[PDB]
Amino acid sequence: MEAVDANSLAQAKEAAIKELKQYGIGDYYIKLINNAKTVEGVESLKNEILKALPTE
Repeated sequence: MEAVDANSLAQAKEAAIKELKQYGIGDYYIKLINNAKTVEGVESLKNEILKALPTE
């Protein structure tokens, strides 16, 4: 209730998950996102998982 931090935060993820669905990645990462408290890491979270999807 500061201004619009929660609104923009929900988008970084809400929007970051859309890519996970459009990409085909696992829902694990779509969820692991919503678990975040901030946002800067939320968006980079999935985009980072994509930077190295085929990992060990």
